[PDB]
Amino acid sequence: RYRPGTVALREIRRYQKSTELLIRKLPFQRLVREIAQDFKTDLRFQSSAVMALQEASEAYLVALFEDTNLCAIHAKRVTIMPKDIQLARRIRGER
Amino acid sequence: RYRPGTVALREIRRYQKSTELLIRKLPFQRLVREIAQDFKTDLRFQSSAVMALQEASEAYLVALFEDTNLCAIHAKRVTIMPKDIQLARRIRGER
Amino acid sequence: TRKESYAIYVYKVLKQVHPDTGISSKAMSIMNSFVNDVFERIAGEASRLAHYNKRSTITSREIQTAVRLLLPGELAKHAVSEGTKAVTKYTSA
Amino acid sequence: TRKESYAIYVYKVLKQVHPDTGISSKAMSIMNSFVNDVFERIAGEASRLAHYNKRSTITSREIQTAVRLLLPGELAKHAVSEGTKAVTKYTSA
Amino acid sequence: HRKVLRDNIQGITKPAIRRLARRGGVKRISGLIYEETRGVLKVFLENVIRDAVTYTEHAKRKTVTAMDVVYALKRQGRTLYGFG
Amino acid sequence: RDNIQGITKPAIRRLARRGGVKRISGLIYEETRGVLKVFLENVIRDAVTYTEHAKRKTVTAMDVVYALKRQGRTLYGFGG
Amino acid sequence: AKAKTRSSRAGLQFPVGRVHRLLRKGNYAERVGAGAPVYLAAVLEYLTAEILELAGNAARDNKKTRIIPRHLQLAVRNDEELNKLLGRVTIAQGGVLPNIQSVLLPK
Amino acid sequence: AKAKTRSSRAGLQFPVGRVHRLLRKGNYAERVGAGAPVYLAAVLEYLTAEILELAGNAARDNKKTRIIPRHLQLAVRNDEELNKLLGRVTIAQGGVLPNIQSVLLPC
Amino acid sequence: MQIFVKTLTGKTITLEVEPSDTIENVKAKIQDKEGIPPDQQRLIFAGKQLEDGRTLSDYNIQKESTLHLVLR
Amino acid sequence: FWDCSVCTFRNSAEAFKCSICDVRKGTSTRKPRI
DNA sequence: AGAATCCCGGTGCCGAGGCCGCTCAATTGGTCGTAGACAGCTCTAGCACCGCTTAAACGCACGTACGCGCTGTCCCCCGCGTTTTAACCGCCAAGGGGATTACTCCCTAGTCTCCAGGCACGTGTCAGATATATACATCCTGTTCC
DNA sequence: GGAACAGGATGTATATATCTGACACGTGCCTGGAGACTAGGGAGTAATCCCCTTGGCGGTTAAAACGCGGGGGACAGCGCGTACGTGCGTTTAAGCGGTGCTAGAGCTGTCTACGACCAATTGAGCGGCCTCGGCACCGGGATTCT
Ligand SMILES: [Zn+2]
Repeated sequence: RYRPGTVALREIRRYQKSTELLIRKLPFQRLVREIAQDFKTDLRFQSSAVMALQEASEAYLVALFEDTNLCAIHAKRVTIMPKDIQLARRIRGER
Repeated sequence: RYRPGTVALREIRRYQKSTELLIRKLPFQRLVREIAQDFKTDLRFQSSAVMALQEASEAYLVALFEDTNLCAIHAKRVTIMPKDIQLARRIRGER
Repeated sequence: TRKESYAIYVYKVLKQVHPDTGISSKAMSIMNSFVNDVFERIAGEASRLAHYNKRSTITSREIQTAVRLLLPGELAKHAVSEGTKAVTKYTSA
Repeated sequence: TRKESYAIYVYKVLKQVHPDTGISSKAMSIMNSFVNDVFERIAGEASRLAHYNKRSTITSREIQTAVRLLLPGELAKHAVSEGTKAVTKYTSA
Repeated sequence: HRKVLRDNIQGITKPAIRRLARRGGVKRISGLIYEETRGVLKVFLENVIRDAVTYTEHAKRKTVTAMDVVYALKRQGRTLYGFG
Repeated sequence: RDNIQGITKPAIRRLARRGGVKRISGLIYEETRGVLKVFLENVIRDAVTYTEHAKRKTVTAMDVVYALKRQGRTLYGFGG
Repeated sequence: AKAKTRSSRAGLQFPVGRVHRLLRKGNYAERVGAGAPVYLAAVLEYLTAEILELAGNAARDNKKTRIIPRHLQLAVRNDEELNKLLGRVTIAQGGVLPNIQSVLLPK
Repeated sequence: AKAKTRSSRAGLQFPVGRVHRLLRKGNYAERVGAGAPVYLAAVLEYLTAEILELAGNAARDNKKTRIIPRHLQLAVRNDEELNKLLGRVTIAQGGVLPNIQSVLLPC
Repeated sequence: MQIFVKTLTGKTITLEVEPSDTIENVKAKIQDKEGIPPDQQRLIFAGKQLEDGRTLSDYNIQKESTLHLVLR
Repeated sequence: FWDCSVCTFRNSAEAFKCSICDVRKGTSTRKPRI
């Protein structure tokens, strides 16, 4: 049995050294289509379009998570919460 | 004698209800010229130029201080320390 | 020489929205810079859009699309309605 | 139709620097997008600078002030150096 | 021919958000991070999709393109490389 | 020399009070001096390069607000 | 023929002709359509009227009968969509809205 | 009349003629000077050389012969000045630099 | 005869030695006045990793020489 | 060989990263920084 | 002891790079209209100066309150195993519309003439910046009953 | 000792006087905006190829879902002592008002090299094919970390 934290650190190392996509293609595509259902109707998508969309979402979420990790350690914590999320977004300038 | 914090809040109210320049303009102008010999020697500066400079400087610093206050209170403190300064700058992306 | 600005037009708009409301010169300069900035943003976006669609003309359609891209929400909605009414009234002459 | 890109040119640069190093398609597209974006930023900056100085033409001086604006520090210094030596060679030729 | 599809944004699953946090260098995850992440992710996509479909309706097309995705991203300052 | 020290501790206190801050630490003052110095360094570098390209020796409010517009920190009220 | 300005034709207070001149002479595009300046003048007029109306209410609120950059700043920053439009915009002599944290208040 | 390309004349591998055509048809200015495309092509060649050299060094530090997006991202994020030039950039299959806050590692 | 050692954060340390002292002597002196044990020290001068058993005169280290110290 | 810029160690021609301080190679025109 | 990952060697496969065909657009050269490079002149605001006054910074002390461990707690994420589920890959078919070519038409750049709207200029006058006095809201400590 | 309250001191909105410099309004004009007409290309419109997207189905799992045990981290109360708010006296020099000189920004005449347009062309760059090696994936040790 491993102590909690070591598996997480190994996961962090592996996912930082790797570059593959982390969100399942079909669920992300269905999410994109669901969001598109509101603006227009019967929209069609290029496969590269949802691929680039997923790339953007991956990068933005990774940057936000890094920012919130910095906020959490600044608050003398190692666990993030939506208080950290909202602080990071507010100072970035989206809220 | 007022308890500490009361006069601080009165200053906050007075300076938030007011819009005049908080930086001594002659020292600010001398600082700008000091920075200015580093790029071109014997430069002539417009009074409106240094005025816009100090306006933008004051606005940027007051926004930075607002973000620092948010950082510190997220860290459950009312006193800001420079670790909040570089945290806010890193979050904003200026460093 | 002459240095043009939107002073007369901004004053006319302010008088038409407020019959008794004066304005200072510094606020007027802020208004002029604001109008120039919005003109720059909208027209630059429209020119970019025309370039990207391999089009060499800016008309009401790309102006409308640039307005929708820039302005948020009901501001964009009201601005689009105003632009369409103005274009209709102008072409109906 | 013919769709233009920078594939051959970037490949010549790669062969100049590392003779035995190959390039992939996705990285090649990233290279093309990088060259296009830098071209866009630099030339647009030159266009705005010429507009502000009430100059209707873009010259090497505008391009040089543009690179000095956009590229920081050491990049600006050596970019100006290489560009100036290229321009001197072209004018000598 | 295309039936509407509600209740799909739960497909951004907890293992996926955990993997994203692991890539971002996050050590420990609370309970509400998943709901928070899903919400902000939806908002990000919604804003992007609004810009992209505005481009598409301007182009008088019906297929949203990877080009238009990069178009909107560069509009947002989120410029993306390798896709045109 | 060292006229950044002319940016005074009461001035930093006033600016923080306008920012809505109650309690100020000691290192805040010269930390603020440093960040102000680097910000002014960047802005002045851009504005002076504008003046350089203008074939002029007088830096103008027009050039400085144009640098501000470039940096994403656009300013109104000074023309343009 | 009698002179009739394009602004009068479109029922606009903004200079349609001047907008068209800045469009062509600002080299945004090598041809500019006839309906393009009218639409741009309309949206500019609407935006200016909106922010001036908000500042007018602010001026009336503080019993001052002249618009001041402080009123302009209050008008833009108290409006969510105008604030989003002008997030990166700095207003000279604008100051900041009165805002402190409630926890910042004494207990 | 034997034709010699401007790129060959300037000692540049980048297409001076194509850059000139893009500058003209890209309507940045009413007219484009002669030295501007040469200077721009030289600058583009320099930046391409830097990025490719750094990416190739990163790849050869991984014992590989093809430069890939991971290598490009490593080069860009490992050069501080190229990072400052490329702050707002997302690279497809870029990944991230390996870095962990020291507090998270035991001592 | 003094020598100057540079660290990774730009902090410069001054040492008082003679050309006859060995490299391990310099490492022990660094440990004495700084707490950095010889096993943690990697010393560079004139593009050479100075081997512990050799002396300063072997590497032609003169007065006020520039030394680089790397910790691992 | 190439000499390092950060730790100045005599890296061989095949070393694209420094052996000890682990810094990447720079150009003959531009050298790496701290 | 047990799990994770690097080192080394085989196999495949597909796509990267080199080679052939084409075509179109970059070269060459001349012409010509003009953007600006340059010289000249003007005036204005920008630097430097002076002195005075007083607003504000410096410095000192002093209390005090809050930042920082320190501790204990407790509950809640994390690792692990089992179950299940839908993602993914490869295959199928339909057809929607993305993109392309040709025609034409009409819309805007361009030129000319005319003319009036906005800009530089000037001047009365009132919004308000400032001053004084005051009553009320805040704030704090000393005093009092439980 | 702890909660409640009165009163003194302080800060501040409120009630008026004032004098003032910017603000808004009247005016000359001239230059940029508007009316007429041309023409030639940009773009709308019709028809088509087929690229690619949508829909779907069958396995095969890698991965998601769920539940459990538990140790680790968030959180709260505590204490202290140290750093900072607050106030007061002092010292500095910032700012106001005026003067002066002039370097340099701005406007004007000129003429000239500099760059757009057009004709012919030919080679460079892009589209398509072929191959082989560089890397993905496979397995067995060996080292490293927990
Ligand atoms: Zn080294």
